[PDB]
Amino acid sequence: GVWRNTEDEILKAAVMKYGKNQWSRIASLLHRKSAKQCKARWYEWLDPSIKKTEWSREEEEKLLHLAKLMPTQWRTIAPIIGRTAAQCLEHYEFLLDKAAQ
Amino acid sequence: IPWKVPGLPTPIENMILRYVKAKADWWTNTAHYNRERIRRGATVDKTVCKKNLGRL
Amino acid sequence: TASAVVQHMSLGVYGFGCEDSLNHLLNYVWPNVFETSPHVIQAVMGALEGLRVAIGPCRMLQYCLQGLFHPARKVRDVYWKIYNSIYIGSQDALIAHYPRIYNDDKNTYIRYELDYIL
Amino acid sequence: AKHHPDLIFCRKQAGVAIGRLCEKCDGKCVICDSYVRPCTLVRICDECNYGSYQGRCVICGGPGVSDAYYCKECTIQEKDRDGCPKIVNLGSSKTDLFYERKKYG
RNA sequence: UGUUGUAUGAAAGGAGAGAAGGUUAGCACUCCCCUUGACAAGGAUGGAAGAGGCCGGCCU
RNA sequence: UCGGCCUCCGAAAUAUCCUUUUCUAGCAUGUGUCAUAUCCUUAACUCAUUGUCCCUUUUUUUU
RNA sequence: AUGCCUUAAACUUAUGAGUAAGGAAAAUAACGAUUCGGGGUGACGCCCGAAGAAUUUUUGAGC
Ligand SMILES: [K+]
Ligand SMILES: [K+]
Ligand SMILES: [Mg+2]
Ligand SMILES: [Mg+2]
Ligand SMILES: [Mg+2]
Ligand SMILES: [Mg+2]
Ligand SMILES: [Zn+2]
Ligand SMILES: [Zn+2]
Ligand SMILES: [Zn+2]
Repeated sequence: GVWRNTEDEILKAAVMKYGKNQWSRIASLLHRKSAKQCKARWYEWLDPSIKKTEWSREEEEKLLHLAKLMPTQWRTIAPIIGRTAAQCLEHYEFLLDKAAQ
Repeated sequence: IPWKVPGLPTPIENMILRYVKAKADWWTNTAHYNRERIRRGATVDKTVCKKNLGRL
Repeated sequence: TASAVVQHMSLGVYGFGCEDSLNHLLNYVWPNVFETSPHVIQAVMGALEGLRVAIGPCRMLQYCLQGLFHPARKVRDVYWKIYNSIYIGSQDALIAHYPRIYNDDKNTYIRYELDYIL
Repeated sequence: AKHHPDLIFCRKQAGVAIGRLCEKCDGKCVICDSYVRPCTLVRICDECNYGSYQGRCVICGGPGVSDAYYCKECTIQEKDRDGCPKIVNLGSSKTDLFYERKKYG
């Protein structure tokens, strides 16, 4: 179900060896993880191109503008800002709370 | 998925794009008339229905 | 698990003169008395209770002796609960094996009868 | 048992009653719980075979089907001399199992 | 005035039937066969090999 | 006014190969620590149970 | 370590419910407030409490 520490380590190494089109081979290494869960974990969180840094001022401005533009469409928005859609979503909610004060 | 190979010489790349386009036409036309045969009832083989579903 | 092996091997060879191996293995079992984990702690105590019936109460008392009055309670209560096991199982045989404690100023501690000479 | 630290023996002065073991407990030693080398017969104290309880299992308490023995190693260490070896409290493990099955079933 | 001019199947004794986690589906490229009236189809996908350079070995 | 379709065989499934005999076939020659998950491990650890709870209402089976 | 077909498979990569007890890492919380009394400990740990103008030079005894 949830992702342990050691499971993430196995998943990173296995993607580094087998690439990104063989999730059935990668699922065989883990315990009780299916191929779809492995893929989802990689793109959501474990991929190195995911940027886990603080938000710049520019990146926030684009967030607020695009969220006005296409409301609730975070998969469309998210590659324009270059964050994960979940990241974009929670940071939007952060700024909305902050503007409420 | 977009295919680019950065180093590759342009005679070789032109030849590859030529022959991939030829295979694509052969593939797609076969998809086109095997669907017609499946709809009219001419095929009875199940593996050709699976292959056409995949191509489609 | 090695202490469990010592317990069971100890009781099998009782009466057969294999005490040198068992005393050798006591030299390895005995530093594990300060372990605190309960599974390991009860395997060690089982090994010592097996060894009491194979190499005798005298050896087991000779091991305990120095720590029964040791300054730290840690060493002391572990040592006292080995002593009690020897005492329960072999209370009568220990009469011959106690050390000689000297008399202090107001209390007498020498067992004078054993000191009798015929 | 040796596997349950919270279980407690009766340890009263044992009598002429012979302790018995239910099918589940058949062939094992009452003290150290072993399957091999039976040396002596188990005697239970008067209170523990009072009345309806006459003839139940020593170790668990179910209908007894054969006699209980001490093993050879408990005889040599004279563990057979400590008292009535009837277990007098169910303990946490038995109780937990009941409530767990009853929750489910 | 003899002898290695070879093969098939069976029995006995051994080995054990492709897929970079497991269970498997096949169609071919070369050359080696078997069943077959075959320009068909099967025989484990029929079986067996499969990157480059230098003299079985060495280097990427 | 009439109106009468077919009938079955094998293969794609229980491999293949090696060694020694047996049967037969075919040939060919020769002037540290607080507070949190997790991982690993230990104990021949267990797989439900039926064993008067009868206690309670001014409450009591009628010649 | 060989090319192709529906990434060849529109196949699966399973592992129940609990009892008692350990080991290892990840994560995470703090650094010098000095001495005295008390708690504690084999001993420390730890815990509870308390508190540049003054005789040899440059801020004059000089007038
Ligand atoms: K072939
Ligand atoms: K096959
Ligand atoms: Mg073929
Ligand atoms: Mg097959
Ligand atoms: Mg086949
Ligand atoms: Mg075929
Ligand atoms: Zn029983
Ligand atoms: Zn026993
Ligand atoms: Zn009793």
